[PDB]
Amino acid sequence: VQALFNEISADAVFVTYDGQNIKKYGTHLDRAKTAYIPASTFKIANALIGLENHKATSTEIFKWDGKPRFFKAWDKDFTLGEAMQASTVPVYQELARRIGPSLMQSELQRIGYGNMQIGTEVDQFWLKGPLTITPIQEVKFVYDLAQGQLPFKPEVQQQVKEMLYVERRGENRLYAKSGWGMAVDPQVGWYVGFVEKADGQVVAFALNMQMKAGDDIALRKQLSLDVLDKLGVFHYL
Ligand SMILES: *C(=O)[C@@H]([C@@H]1N=C(C(=O)O)[C@@H](S[C@@H]2CN[C@H](C(=O)N(C)C)C2)[C@@H]1C)[C@@H](C)O
Repeated sequence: VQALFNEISADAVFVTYDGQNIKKYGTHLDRAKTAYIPASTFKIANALIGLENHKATSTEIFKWDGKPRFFKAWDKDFTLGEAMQASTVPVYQELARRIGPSLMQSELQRIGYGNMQIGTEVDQFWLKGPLTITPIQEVKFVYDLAQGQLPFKPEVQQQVKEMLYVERRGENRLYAKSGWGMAVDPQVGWYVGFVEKADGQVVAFALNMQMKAGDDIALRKQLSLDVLDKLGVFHYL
C-alpha cells in the first residue's frame, strides 16, 4: 500500500472509516486534517439539501438549454443521479439556485458540513471557496449517508445513495463520487464513497490528493480501487 503511493509524485492521503476507527494511508497524512474545497463532491450535499427541501426530485430531467457547457459530455439532459456520475456542474448550479443562498447557508450549518461557509454566491461557493472540508469530515459525511444517519429524511438519504451507486462486484457494492477543483491553487483531487461489503460491513473512504492539469482523470479512481483491493475492503473481481 505504501509502495503504491510513492510510485507517483503523489502528495496523497487515503482515509477509511468503519464507524469507530479512522485509518490513514498515503504519502502526506496531514492532508486528512487539512481543509480543501469540496469541488464536485459537494453534489452529494447539494442533492440531499435539494431533495429534503422539495426543490427537485430524483426522476426530474434537467434538460439542456442549448448553450455549450464546459465539457461536451455535459451538453445533454440529466437526472440528478445521471448528473451526479457525470459531475454535471450546470445541473447542480441550477439546483443550488432553486435552493437559494439563505436556505443553502442555513442547511449546511444545520448538518455541520465542513466550515459551513458559502458567502454570497450560491452557485460558486463549493468551487472556489469559502466552503472547505477535511477528508476526515468527508469520510464521516458519506459514512453517515451510508448508515442513514445524516440529518435528512431516510428516503432522501436512500435516493442520494442510489445516485452514487457505481459498481456491483459479487455481493459487494461500491458507492463513490469524484472531485477535481481546478479553480483553486493548488488543485485538489477527491475520490470519496463507501463499499457495502458482502458480509454486511460498510467501509467509507476518501482519497484526497494534489492535482495538476496534465494528470489523467482516471488516476483518482484507479488509486482508490487499487488501495481498497490491497486493504481487502474491495477485492478486484
Ligand atoms: C468536480 O469536481 C468537477 C468535475 N469532476 C470531474 C471528475 O471528477 O472527473 C470532472 S467530470 C469530466 C467530464 N465527465 C467525465 C466523467 O466523469 N465521466 C466520463 C465519467 C470527466 C469535472 C472536472 C467539476 C466541478 O468541474
